[PDB]
Amino acid sequence: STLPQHARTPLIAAGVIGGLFILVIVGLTFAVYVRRKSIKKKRA
Amino acid sequence: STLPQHARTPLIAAGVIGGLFILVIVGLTFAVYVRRKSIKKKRA
Repeated sequence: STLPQHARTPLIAAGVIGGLFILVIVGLTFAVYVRRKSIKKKRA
Repeated sequence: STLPQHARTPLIAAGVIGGLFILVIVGLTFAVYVRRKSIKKKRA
């Protein structure tokens, strides 16, 4: 019915933040894990 | 600082939901995009 004190947009905010942050870790984790394999691998 | 009228746990909730949902799409999108490449490729 009524509204809280000063609820701007926490719900939605957290939503976009979670998806981004979560993706930041996973994404980087992938690019990092792979890089660990590349270490000046000579091949003639 | 304080809490709204009666908000159980929307903030945190949305957080976990976003990361999961967002991950669901991205994850599947990857497994799907790749599958599009595999079309019963015979190799003897």
